[PDB]
Amino acid sequence: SQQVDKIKASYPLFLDQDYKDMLAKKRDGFEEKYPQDKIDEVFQWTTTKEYQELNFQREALTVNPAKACQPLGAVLCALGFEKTMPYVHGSQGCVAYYRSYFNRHFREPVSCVSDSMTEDAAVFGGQQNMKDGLQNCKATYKPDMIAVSTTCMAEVIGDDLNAFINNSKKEGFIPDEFPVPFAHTPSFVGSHVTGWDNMFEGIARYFTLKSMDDKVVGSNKKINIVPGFETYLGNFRVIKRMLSEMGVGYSLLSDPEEVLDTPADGQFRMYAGGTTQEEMKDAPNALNTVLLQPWHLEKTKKFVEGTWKHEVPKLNIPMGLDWTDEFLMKVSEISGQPIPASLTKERGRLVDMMTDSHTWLHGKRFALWGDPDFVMGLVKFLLELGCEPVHILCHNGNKRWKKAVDAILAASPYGKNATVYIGKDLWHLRSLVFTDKPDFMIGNSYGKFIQRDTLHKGKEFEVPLIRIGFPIFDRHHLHRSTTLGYEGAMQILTTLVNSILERLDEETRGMQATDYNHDLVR
Amino acid sequence: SQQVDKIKASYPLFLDQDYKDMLAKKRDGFEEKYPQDKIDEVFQWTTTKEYQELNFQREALTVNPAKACQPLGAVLCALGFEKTMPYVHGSQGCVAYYRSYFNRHFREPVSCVSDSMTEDAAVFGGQQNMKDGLQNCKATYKPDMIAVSTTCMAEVIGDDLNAFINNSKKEGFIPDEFPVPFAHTPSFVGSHVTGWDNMFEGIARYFTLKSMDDKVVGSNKKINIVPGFETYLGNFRVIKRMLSEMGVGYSLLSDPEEVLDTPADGQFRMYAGGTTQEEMKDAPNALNTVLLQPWHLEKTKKFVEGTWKHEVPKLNIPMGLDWTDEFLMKVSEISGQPIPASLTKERGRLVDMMTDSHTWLHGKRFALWGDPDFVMGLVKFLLELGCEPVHILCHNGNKRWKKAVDAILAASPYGKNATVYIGKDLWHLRSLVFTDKPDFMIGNSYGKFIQRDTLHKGKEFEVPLIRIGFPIFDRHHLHRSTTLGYEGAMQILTTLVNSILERLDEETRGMQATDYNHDLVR
Amino acid sequence: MSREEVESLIQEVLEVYPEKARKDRNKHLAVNDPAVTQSKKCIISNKKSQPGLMTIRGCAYAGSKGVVWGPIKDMIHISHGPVGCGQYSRAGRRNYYIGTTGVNAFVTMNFTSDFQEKDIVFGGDKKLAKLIDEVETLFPLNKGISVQSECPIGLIGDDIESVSKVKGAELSKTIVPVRCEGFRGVSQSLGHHIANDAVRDWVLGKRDEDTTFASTPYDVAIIGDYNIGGDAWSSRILLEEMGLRCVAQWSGDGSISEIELTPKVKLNLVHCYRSMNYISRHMEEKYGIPWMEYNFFGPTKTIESLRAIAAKFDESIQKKCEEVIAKYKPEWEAVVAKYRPRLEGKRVMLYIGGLRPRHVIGAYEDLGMEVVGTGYEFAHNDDYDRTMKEMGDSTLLYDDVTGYEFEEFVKRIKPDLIGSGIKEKFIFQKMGIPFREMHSWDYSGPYHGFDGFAIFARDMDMTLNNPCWKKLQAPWE
Amino acid sequence: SREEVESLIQEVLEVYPEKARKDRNKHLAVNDPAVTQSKKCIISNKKSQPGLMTIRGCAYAGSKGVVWGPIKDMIHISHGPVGCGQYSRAGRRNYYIGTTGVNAFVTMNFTSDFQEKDIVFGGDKKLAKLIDEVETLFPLNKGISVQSECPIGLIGDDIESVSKVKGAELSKTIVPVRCEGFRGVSQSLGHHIANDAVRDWVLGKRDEDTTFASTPYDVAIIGDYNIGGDAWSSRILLEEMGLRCVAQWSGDGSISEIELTPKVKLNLVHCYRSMNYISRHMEEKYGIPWMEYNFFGPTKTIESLRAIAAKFDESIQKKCEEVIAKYKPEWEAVVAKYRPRLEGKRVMLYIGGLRPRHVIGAYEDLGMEVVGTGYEFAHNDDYDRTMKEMGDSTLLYDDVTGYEFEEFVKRIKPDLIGSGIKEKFIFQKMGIPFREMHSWDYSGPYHGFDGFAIFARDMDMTLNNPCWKKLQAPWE
Ligand code: ICS
Ligand code: ICS
Ligand code: CLF
Repeated sequence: SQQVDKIKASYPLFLDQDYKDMLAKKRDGFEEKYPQDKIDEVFQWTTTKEYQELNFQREALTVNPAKACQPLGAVLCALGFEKTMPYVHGSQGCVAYYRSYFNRHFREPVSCVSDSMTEDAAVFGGQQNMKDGLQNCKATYKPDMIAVSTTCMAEVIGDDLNAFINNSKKEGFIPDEFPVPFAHTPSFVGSHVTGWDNMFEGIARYFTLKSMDDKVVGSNKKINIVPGFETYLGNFRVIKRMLSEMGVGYSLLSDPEEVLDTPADGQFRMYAGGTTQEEMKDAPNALNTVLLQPWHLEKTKKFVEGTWKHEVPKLNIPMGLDWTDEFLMKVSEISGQPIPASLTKERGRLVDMMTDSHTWLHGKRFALWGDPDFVMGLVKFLLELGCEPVHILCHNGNKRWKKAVDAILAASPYGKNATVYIGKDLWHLRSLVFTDKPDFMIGNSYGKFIQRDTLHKGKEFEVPLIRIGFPIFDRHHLHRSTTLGYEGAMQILTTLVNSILERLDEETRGMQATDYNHDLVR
Repeated sequence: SQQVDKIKASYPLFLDQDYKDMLAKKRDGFEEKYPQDKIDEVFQWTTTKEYQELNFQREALTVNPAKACQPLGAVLCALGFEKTMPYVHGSQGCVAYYRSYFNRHFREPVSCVSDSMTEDAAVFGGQQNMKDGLQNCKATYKPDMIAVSTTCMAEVIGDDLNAFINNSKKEGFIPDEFPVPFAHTPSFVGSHVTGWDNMFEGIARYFTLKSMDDKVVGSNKKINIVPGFETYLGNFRVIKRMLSEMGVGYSLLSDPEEVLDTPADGQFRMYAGGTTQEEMKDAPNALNTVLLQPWHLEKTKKFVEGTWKHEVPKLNIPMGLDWTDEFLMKVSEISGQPIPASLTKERGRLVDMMTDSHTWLHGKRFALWGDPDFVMGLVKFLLELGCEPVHILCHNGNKRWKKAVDAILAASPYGKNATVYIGKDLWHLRSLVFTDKPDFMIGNSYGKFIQRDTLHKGKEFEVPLIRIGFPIFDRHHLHRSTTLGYEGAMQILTTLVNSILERLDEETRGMQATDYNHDLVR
Repeated sequence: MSREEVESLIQEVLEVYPEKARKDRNKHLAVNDPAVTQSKKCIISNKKSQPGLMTIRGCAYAGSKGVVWGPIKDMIHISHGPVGCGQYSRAGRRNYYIGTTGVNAFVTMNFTSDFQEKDIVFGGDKKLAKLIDEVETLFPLNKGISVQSECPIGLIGDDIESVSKVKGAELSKTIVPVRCEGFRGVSQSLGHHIANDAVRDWVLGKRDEDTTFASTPYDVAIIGDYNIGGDAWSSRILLEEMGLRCVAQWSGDGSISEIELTPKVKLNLVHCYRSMNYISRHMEEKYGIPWMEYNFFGPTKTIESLRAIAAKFDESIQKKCEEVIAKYKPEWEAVVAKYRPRLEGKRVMLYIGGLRPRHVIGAYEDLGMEVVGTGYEFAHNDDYDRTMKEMGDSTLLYDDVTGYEFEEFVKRIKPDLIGSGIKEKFIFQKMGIPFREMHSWDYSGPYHGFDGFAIFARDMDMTLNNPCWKKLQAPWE
Repeated sequence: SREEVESLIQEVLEVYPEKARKDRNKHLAVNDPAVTQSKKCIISNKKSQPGLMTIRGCAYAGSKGVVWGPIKDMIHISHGPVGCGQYSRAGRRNYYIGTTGVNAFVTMNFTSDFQEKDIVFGGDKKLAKLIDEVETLFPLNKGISVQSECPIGLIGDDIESVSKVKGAELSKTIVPVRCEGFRGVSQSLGHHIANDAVRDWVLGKRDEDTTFASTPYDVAIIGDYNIGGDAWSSRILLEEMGLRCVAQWSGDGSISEIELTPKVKLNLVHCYRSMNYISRHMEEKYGIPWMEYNFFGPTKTIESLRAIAAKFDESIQKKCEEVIAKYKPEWEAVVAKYRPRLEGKRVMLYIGGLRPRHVIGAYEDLGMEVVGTGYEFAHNDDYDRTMKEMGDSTLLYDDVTGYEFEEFVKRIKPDLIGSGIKEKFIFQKMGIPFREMHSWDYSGPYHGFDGFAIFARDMDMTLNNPCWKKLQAPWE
């Protein structure tokens, strides 16, 4: 039933007694459900050290992964170039998912095409798909460039992207001069971040490999910036803002901030902003190239050093205090610009906030996950705040990376109780937050189901989620946030201390029970 | 007892069984406490319409006010001028409170002096206190200006500030040319925002009244901006940012953003930034003067119009979409500068966020309080979001202001269930959120005790607090936020929709009971 | 507005295409007249997508795993292949259920074999057998496993059928191999068919020789309601108020035992014809169970459906039918009285999957709105046949519409409201056109039944009449 | 040290005008072991010099904020304009058990919100109407106090007559308190005024009522305002020792407890400054002895428990040693963990009237050294007690000015400063770890054995925090 002036959605509609009785009759009559006492017994078992040991012995099964597949990152990389259409050679179901995935995170349109290879092409290849796809794409959506990657069907059957594109030009389907960079992006290798590296290296090669002879390192006095797989608008903006403040000439290679944030002014803009073709062509003339997320830009680095002859600085992701300091100092050395008073002051305001909030942050225990560069930066900053990152999970991390994080932990007293996990998933993490309970989780939206599980054991066992990472689907507009630089550290600091204080207010809100500690001032 | 490896603070220490038993025996032995059933009965009664009617019949008693006294606003105003020491002629206990109040909200030092009048001065006045006070302050803290207000003791005994200051100069305690603007700031008149108005007008007249012969309206090609009582750093910064983006010359008169945010770099800076004496001296030569919070700048308005001969625009506080639009268009007309593409895009990005989030905002019911201009701007923006501001409380509001708000409500279907209250306090508001329960409260930290009260009736009756306003003491660094302009509208929108979604997640987190609606995507 | 207007519109839009694409897309675009009743005389459907035109379609894995099998709550469904497909489709579809997730129900979890390159080179059949054992150790209350094949499985020659047969016998467990590789077919549609056949071959006949179920004359099954936002619950409640016994729901909030019980019912009630007509035809041929199509969108269709269903039974059911209709009459009448004045005359364009592009028209008309254009991602001609009886004269029809086409149609027709999917929502909001998601219900709903209609009306009103839509143009522009 | 410290003092005082300099010189001294009469080296409890940014509050703070405000089942009216009650609403963590708004009212702000009409015509009629409204809306309150703000005495109001007339009409305890902020020189006189009001209007209520069943082990905790639970973590030890704590003045205190206090056998005074007045009175009138004690740190707490137990019989002295043995392993573990991390570090304190000396023992139990201390509003008898606690040649400052405190810190360079909210953010920006020693920085309790563990945790987390290494940009 409904009352017209107070209409109920599914919650709380289905709590009405007639729906409750209906659902009980459905269960008892036809679901043949395990009895509740057995459900309770198994749930408790899933929270034990015994279950955890079986859980970590898994070899073939993955449950609730914390990674996606390569083409997702090739699409995001391609979106960062001016009037560029991402184009995934293979089966169309993939592109629907890529677009919807980013749609839900950014709450924006996401343009991407497929060439719809089917059972036919699985045998004789997708050459005809490429010819008609490119011609169709260019005519219909008028990109200035089409950046081509592959779905796993195209990788398995072995389509030769280079040949197919050259034959499309040879046979007149697209102009010889029309730019069609490409990269192979097999989903069964690496993860989404690997696709970003592969796509970017492909675009860099397309515009510079055969034109190197007139290039001179440093002749344009700029510094190239490669951001990597990045899903916070604020992170593109803070980098451009800090370099502009320093007076540093720079080129941000793959810059999607505009196309991921177009205004609602009465017209749809399929393309907006982005790195220009001339910027890619001219990049070898830069003084150097800085990789903001080096642990998934290894292929790009080889090409930048091997072909452009740049000496890429050894720099961690600029997250937290020390690593932003190191970023700015290195940029200052390369460019000859001094760090200006404005950035020095911003640094000191971050430190001020640390002194103001250290008493509530000290000793707080965290479980966290994400991509490797983001995770290690979050770890570094947590140590700088006097927090303990006890469970560090990076599904798509590698041994060399885990060694580097383990060395960061060893250099601080706040790493004494921390462990780094690679190749583990969020069902592994669920066990850890039960057996070795932290105070909070820092992670993406998939963590909300872990918080749900911990609460079911008991309010005192609940581990609240703090949403930082990708994807965030169940809150609005956090993709506008910042995690890099002093600005990003300030945002993270605020989110953490206030998540702590929010939870303490909840636990002390009980009248005449716990509200003796419900302080007005904290 | 304590476990050394897991030390407990008051919460949860006193939940240990031995502390619980001790407290029960203290209660039963010596407190002569009312029976718990009697407490429950009275609590239930305080949530009823019958209680609300007695509550609203109060004439003499005020409970949990939502205002402070004038000198607090005079101190804040004075802090916005370069190397200026706020000076409150009167009793010293007031200054301790003013500093501590601002200390806790900004988490920053707050410099202010008293001249420590005692019982003896009630018979012979505070002249000698002023003479030694000004000399001691100038020598010890080396301000370039001392801005003098009064405590209520000085007002009652009737000290003539103008004469006392003139005699302090005549008798040689401070140099004749040393600037000592003053304002009488009686706490039994108006509220803290009145103190801001009085102080500012006092400073404006000190620097311009006797020098008007020299002035020509518009000759410096700038627009004066008077911000009023403002406790968000981002609100000073956003106004200056927008005007700079427009290429508009401006003078922000009273600008404390630097002294309330100095870096932690190893030295304490008693003063930083601020409006210069030259800017006040030259202010009559501006094109015009814009008042960002006109409903507590009436005296200032009469002086800028009566003496500077400026035609103050009829503008609302630039909060929300419509009123930021109106602000920028009027600044364009005065300055001759077009609204640039950057601000047009930012506007459309705010509108895009509105379209993205409107389905969770629509129909949400809010109780809210604060100062008059802030409250009416919050009302306006809420209506623009499709939200219903059902309980609008402004303790220090007046009839003319309430009429303007009632007219805004009457112009929108989302004002159909709203009531504006003036002269009522948070004990009045407590009753309203029980008898006509809203979904959320928007207010300062004193609202946490209302949320606690509502939870005690039942979780289904709880009204969560969303902290926007002044003072915020129980969260860290929200004073860095913005509420004006498109930037501030974006921040408020994000906070509101995400507070809604946080609460929905809490109510749907119960496994097998309500988590059918614990959606990953919202 | 006029036919000639629309026909010129179609020709204008197609001028941009290369020759081959132009000729193909023209066959999937039509303006219906009430005179032509055979969809096969005016529009082509269920053909391949043209390359590079940004179709809105998904794949057979989405239709099998995401649509039909995923919602079955007490089974564990393996996304067998690389890690992508299961991640993008984890909890994206709001097929609601009651359970204890991770112990006895598993719908919002993502199980996957996370293929690496070694699995491409040596095959994944050994990994799948090991994965099945790990599942049994760590999820002992699961009541059956399904294997949802992703693209590489069939391409590298794996034999998941052999694995499911061996492991299922070894473990005495229902293990369902499903060959829903994304390169099969042309859309989600073939995934439906493949999934229906997998139910038939591996699940549906388990109790063929069983006689322990206590049947009644009023046993029915809800076929093709995936309980989006609770849609099936707000339907089930009405059927049982009418005196029927709903033995099973395929597959929203569905259990495997419900599925196995369905051959014992008296009537199959088919909501989504597209996804479930295959298994419904099988059950009539094999078990003699008749099936009938119904429609619970809006009070007009819901009342019509209740009476048609009640007419399949005796006078007692027909009496309770009118008692239900009378009980709910004042409620939905109050909804129309409040919201129809606020929506009347407004024009709607729809683009959805395989059912709702026609099934929701009645509910829009119950609020005085007009559907001036509609289309499907993956419908067949029998769907379009049914669409011509619902749509008004001279309205625009589009099959497998391209992104360019949809934009250009909207620009010209200027509908007051668009109802489509997540890949479309943010395009048209930026154009200043109110948008409602008509797959996910924009995280609202249910929309089925009388209780769903209230929410439907509330939702169309809140978005169409929202104050944001008059703010897109800056006052100085 | 001594020579450098006296030179420091004179160098700092050169900034002042002549008159301020001559005065402030009298309020700054260097501890000299052979000088035990503080009246021979420092003066105190004098008016503050105008314009030098004293840290002191007023007599309303000492009465309403400190003594009366914590009494939990009474309603306290901030009688006057709106400011004073708002700034002091729930700023002090005097903790309590109650149902706020129903039977307890500590964190609420009741005020008469004086308008100019109340200045012109007087506030006595408004106060009588206020009392009636309080009675209607808060029926379970067990008494009302009227805390006078500056205007009340200046305009000639007569709150004593209102309290007498309304108290009799309604059969209610209504306490007029003349704690106007222009009285005295600081919070201190507010303490005295408040003590005298308890004496006059509350404490003689059960004078000849003898229905309470006394025992030989009845005591009262006098001068513990339960900051963060300080009084509860003291009470538990006293009752583990076999004593019966009849009353707590006034943290978590009820009016009935206060009224029962003339029936106890011994008054245990923690805060001498604020409650010695009423303690002396109860000794003069009822013959109840009083003693000073100290529950900061294991050494002082053990010493106090033994001294208190010596006032009773062997049964209590036996239970005393039982408590000392129970908690021995717990506080030894705290010392074993935190003393190595704090030993040798030097501390400067500036607080109100007790803690600037009372916490020295706890610091020394962690191997730290208090190199400077001072009080906002202490008297010379406090400074007498301080010289016994402080080390040779340490710096003592009375009513320190903001400028003095900053300049002393810049020269002495302590590792830690313990002071108030108006001081905290100054010294953090100078790179000096700071702990609030009024509010406990929203931590605590710090009293007793359980409080020592938190105190040590807190000093360690701040002193050794990683943020303090980061003040300086690597490029400067
Ligand atoms: S199954 Fe089909 S696309 Fe019939 S694949 Fe699709 S939950 Fe659509 S129009 Mo998403 S044939 Fe259901 C559908 Fe309709 S997922 Fe849902 S809304 S009624
Ligand atoms: S009462 Fe006094 S200033 Fe003895 S007015 Fe003050 S809660 Fe201080 S040094 Mo705040 S004489 Fe208590 C005090 Fe000490 S408020 Fe607290 S910490 S032990
Ligand atoms: S059409 Fe469909 S969704 Fe596409 S792959 Fe094929 S079954 Fe799957 Fe999966 S892992 Fe990633 S997203 Fe693709 S490239 Fe391979």
